[PDB]
Amino acid sequence: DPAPRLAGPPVFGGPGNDAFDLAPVRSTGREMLRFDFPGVSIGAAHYEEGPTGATVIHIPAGARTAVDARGGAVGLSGGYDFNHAICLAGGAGYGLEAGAGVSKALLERLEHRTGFAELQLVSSAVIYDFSARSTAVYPDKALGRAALEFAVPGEFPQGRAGAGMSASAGKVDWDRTEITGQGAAFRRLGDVRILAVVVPNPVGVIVDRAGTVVRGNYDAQTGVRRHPVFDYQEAFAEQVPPTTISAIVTNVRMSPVELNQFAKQVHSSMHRGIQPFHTDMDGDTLFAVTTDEIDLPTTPGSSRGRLSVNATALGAIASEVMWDAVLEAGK
Amino acid sequence: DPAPRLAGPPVFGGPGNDAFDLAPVRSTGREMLRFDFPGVSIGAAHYEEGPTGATVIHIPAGARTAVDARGGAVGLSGGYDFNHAICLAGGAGYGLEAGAGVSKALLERLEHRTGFAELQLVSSAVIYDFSARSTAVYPDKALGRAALEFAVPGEFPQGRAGAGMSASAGKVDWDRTEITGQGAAFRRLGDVRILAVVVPNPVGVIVDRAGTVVRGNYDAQTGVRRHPVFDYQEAFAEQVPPTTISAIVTNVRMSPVELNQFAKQVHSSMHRGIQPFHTDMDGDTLFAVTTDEIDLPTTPGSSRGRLSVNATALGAIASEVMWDAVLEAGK
Amino acid sequence: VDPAPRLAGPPVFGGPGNDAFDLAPVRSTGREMLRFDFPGVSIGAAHYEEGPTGATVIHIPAGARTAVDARGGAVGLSGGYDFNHAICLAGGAGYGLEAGAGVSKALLERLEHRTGFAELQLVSSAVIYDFSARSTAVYPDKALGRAALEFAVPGEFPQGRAGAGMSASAGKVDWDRTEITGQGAAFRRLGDVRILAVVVPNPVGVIVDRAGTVVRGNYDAQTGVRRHPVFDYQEAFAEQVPPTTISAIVTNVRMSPVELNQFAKQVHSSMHRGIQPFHTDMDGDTLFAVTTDEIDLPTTPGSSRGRLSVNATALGAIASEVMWDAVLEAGK
Amino acid sequence: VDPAPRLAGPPVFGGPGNDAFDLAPVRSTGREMLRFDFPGVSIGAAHYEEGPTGATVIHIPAGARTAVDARGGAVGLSGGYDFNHAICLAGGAGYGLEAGAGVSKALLERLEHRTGFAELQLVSSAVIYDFSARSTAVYPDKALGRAALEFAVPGEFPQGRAGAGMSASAGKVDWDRTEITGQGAAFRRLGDVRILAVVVPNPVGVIVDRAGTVVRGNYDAQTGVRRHPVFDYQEAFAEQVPPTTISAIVTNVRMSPVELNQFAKQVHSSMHRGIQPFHTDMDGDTLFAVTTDEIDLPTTPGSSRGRLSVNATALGAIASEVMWDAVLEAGK
Repeated sequence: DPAPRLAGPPVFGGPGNDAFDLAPVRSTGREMLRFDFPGVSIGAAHYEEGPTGATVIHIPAGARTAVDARGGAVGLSGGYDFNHAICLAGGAGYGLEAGAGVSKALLERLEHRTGFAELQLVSSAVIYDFSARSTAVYPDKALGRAALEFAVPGEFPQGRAGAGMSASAGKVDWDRTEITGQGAAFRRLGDVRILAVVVPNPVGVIVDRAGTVVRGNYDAQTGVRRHPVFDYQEAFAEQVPPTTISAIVTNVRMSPVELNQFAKQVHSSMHRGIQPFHTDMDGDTLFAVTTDEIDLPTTPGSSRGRLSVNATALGAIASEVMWDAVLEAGK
Repeated sequence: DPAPRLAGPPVFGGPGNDAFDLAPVRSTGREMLRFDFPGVSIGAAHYEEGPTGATVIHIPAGARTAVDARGGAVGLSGGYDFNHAICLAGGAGYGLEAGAGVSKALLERLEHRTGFAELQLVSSAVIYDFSARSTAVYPDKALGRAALEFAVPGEFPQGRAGAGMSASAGKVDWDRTEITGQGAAFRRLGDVRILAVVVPNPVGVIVDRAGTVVRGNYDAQTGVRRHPVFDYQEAFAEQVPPTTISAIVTNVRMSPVELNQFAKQVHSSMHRGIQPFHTDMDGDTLFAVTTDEIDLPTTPGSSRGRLSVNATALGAIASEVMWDAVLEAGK
Repeated sequence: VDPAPRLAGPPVFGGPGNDAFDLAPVRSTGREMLRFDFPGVSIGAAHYEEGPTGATVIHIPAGARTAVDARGGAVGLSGGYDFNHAICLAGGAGYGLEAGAGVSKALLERLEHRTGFAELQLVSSAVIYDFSARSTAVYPDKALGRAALEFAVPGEFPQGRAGAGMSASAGKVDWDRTEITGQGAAFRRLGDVRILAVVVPNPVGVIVDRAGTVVRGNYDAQTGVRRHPVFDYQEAFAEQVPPTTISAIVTNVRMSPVELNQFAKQVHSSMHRGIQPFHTDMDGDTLFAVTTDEIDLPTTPGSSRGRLSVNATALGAIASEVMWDAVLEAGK
Repeated sequence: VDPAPRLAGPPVFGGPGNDAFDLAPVRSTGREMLRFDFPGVSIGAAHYEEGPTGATVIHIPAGARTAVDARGGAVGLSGGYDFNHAICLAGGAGYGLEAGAGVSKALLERLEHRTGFAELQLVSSAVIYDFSARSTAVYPDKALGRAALEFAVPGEFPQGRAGAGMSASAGKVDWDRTEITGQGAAFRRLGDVRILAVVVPNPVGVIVDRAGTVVRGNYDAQTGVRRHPVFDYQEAFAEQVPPTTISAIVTNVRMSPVELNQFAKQVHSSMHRGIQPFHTDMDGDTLFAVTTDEIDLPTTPGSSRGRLSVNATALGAIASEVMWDAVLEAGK
């Protein structure tokens, strides 16, 4: 399948933010996805000195959100039920600082108004990306501000860009871990729009629709990637005894209850493309965001079935958009 | 692939429990799985008049449990963190009564002692199985008692047995829904034992490791099963605008936190074999149970990797046992 | 005058079970009947004298949106649905969840055994452990839940030793100081806003009045008075470490699922005023907040008494007082 | 004598922001210093006079197991980790979560920028909305969190208008009746058992003493007294419907994750005694329960004061009293 991108051995010892004169770089990745979703903008910035970065989804009007912080090792700030931005970043818990840069910028744009109903709400989540490089540089307040300032409608930089700079997969053993990236995908169906954004830094591996392992757990001794379960099961036989952060953004009106269950459904669906997933070693966090523009019909019928047009249906479609995004990240 | 088992059109109008002289039947299914797991017994009973039934996992010593009630339409009783039995049943919420039959029987065996530390704890979960038949008979207290009385070590009746009598899959449209069953699978690795039991009554369909839809959403007009997303996406393009209950039982000691995250991981993994899953229309509930007999090593290394022997590893292995069980249920 | 003691006495933790008796449900009348005006809500309470133990059922045939706040560490809950035709509160620990099955079956029969989704009859049940307060193993069974439903009437509630409250008790630092409580209810109408509180306090803690006086539980027969448990706990630590309550709040005010859920949490927390300690590992405290969705609040929350005075929080504060009154009726 | 009023005054909801000022952190001293003996725990409090607003940091360099009970409807939380090297409490609403980033960065520097898993420095942060209580938009920023950490010392806590409590306020039925609170702490030692409570009450509700008297918040300048909010709420309903608190409890007693989580819930609920209403939709109430894992309780829970007297519930009841004392210090 694809050529290996082995991350290589941990190097710990390296310089931190203050050691450098750090210039934000607008991330372009390997290619740009273009899409049509008015009211949603995306910016991505990185420090070459990491390499590490942040990716910001800006919805200036604000949008209702559900968070499904399903992993065992989550790094989350805010996790609000209504957001003006979502900030995804490297740097482990230190990278939550990037969201502060976004928040301050939005406060300035609001002319420092502070009424309850005009608080600018930014939710942030992070990946641990320090094993995939040899510095301690992290996404700081300045980098989050830059990613917001770089945000534009209808573009997403695929691959090694923003939060995906140093994302990696397949962590049974660090000698077999491979660099991933970030990914996005978009579908429009009638008036319905669905955007998926993902930064897969899994303990598990990326798996395609045929069941092929396409990124992570690559053994240079064999030239082949293995599903982790094969390693795990042999490890048990031998010895006993002897994070992915993501967002799904849509324009379909969903109640708080529908939106929450939609988040759970889409998030669980990602165990198709990332295996294992939702593990104690992962901090998997999905944000489900709706711009509340399009009604679903009051009854769920169509020529395709009596129960074919509802939030579960939307969840199933969004799950496919998200798998496409995961595969873009691993490409 | 497999021959269709279409459930056929809803028939509502039918007789309930009191209309019959109801005799419990010991369920044998299509075949018996045999396995070696001392301290775990399984019983299954049904009423032919439904057809509907209950399946009971009895662990007389009691075992630590985590519950992951992830679906939007859950029918759960007890949901305790320590159980002497798990009762899975048809009959929608009415079938929770079967667990009372189990509980009373266990109280009688305890000679009606009622100290806090000898309370007999039964957690129960249910599927809605009324659309797959033409009666209102449900698993009652007598049926739960019978399933417990029928419990034996090391046997599980596959297929149309116990709670699986009238389980069905693929509910975009009732004309395409197919009867499933219940299923189990077992693996032993070194001293580690993992038993998976499942009663798939999903809105979604059963999918095999190649990605083939093997049960549910069968169209008699074409002779072919479809993944629901194909129906959903065309329904949206047209109109906008114009439950699985399961248990994983193991003998590996896990702390409450490990056991809870293990439950979440294994449950999410089932979105590989059941698609969609964890939907608002489903009451998906997984019980993760440990008999707390075997330690994992204090450090997680083996020849297969530095991070290869831990609870996440066990979760990945258990996820495969569960997929095997789902495929047995759909066979 | 301090209330007279109602010590439960020393627990044996067992005795004869249900089938040792020819169990006839008794309609519970308690010590007094509360009467109130809330069409669409009926309450029935039944007991077995042979326990003594019982069940109390709230029946809302329209069905009503519900939030559950299962806050305690030792909860016994069935269903816990976000929409219910009945709530069943019972003794008998986990065994007493069976009473709810009796309610469910009876409701299925009233529905002529129809089983379409819209027709499924939804009963949520919660239990207290009441076996220390008596010397039998009798529990609320399917027949007792059915009886409690059949006895249900609008506008009445039997206070005291009635239904689920038959063998409820408080103050469990030591069983020698535990006292029988009861069940309790209170009701307020503000114009057409209606709030009903029902409670079955079986706390590890004690019942406390609005002055901060301990009024039920932790009665020391050697002193003739009730102290707050914390006095015992702090003395215990100095010595040895040297150097359930089930409840419902029912209202007719429309609240969204989000509002109703937070209203449940607020009202439930408020009960740590009248029950102390509360929400402990030893307790299975469960509150059901139910709205019959009859009355909207104004779109904006202002009044002469303030800019933020008419909203679900406000309703929660009022409901919290109704619930404290119900707790005090249970302890009376 | 009833306490003198400390009305916050009418809110403008905006003003100059951080960069309009040359902001120098000030070490907060408050009205009084609490002194106590708990090695391994340091507290620092810093403010900007230009807000006025501040941050209070609890630093536990060993790291400590933590349970978070984010019970309010309007929570502002970062991290919420089950193991923490620091807890940062701040004003500035969601913007003030930035102070925790300053703590985290400073701790990374102390660790010589090591980034192995075992070395990750974990800071959980929570905030109050304190913008109604002043006419600026200044918030606790990265520099202020750093300063609060640098000012942290063992065995001291500045009571009153200090750190996160600079512009905390209570009683928000109407802003004309809202009063400045402060932050508060209390400490108890029972032998070698140690319990520290820290609280920053910014409630929608009011502070209530052990007699049931409202002592801070909802002061009506037309009457000269404070009433419980429920009086306003019930009058508001009759008229118009005609027919955050952030806190930490730190102990040295070993509790398992399950015990510690239920202990957090218990102690948090107990605060509805001293803050009423509490846990409302309008509030972002968040409690951190932290154990330094130094002392085991006995294996069995007996003492002369009862068979169930020495356990995590008992500790929770004692800790609940320490926390009420801290709330009253904040309101004093």
